[PDB]
Amino acid sequence: KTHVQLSLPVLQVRDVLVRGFGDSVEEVLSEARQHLKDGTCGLVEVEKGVLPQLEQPYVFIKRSDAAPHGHVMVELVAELEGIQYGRSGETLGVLVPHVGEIPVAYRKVLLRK
Repeated sequence: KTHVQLSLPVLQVRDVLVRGFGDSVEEVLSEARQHLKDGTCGLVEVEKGVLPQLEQPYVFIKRSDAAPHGHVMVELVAELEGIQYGRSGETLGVLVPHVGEIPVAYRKVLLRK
């Protein structure tokens, strides 16, 4: 399927133990996609002071369309030193590995895979 319904655990930035997916744009997009498939991916909502607490390259989920079954359609965009790889809509948040942190909420998304 080109899209997969996911419910992403929303983590507080200060709880996150593994603060990024790797060391290149291509690796972080790869790892993000693998963790999303494996149900081991969390979401941090981006506010003032969040991104400097996480590791670049960043992987964002961005709204790809204006929401089947409650699930917002999203796609992945990476960012490294202020350059983005991808073009999409509004940021829903930044993806990070999930290693058992307690979430504050869930974000229903339909991921273009």
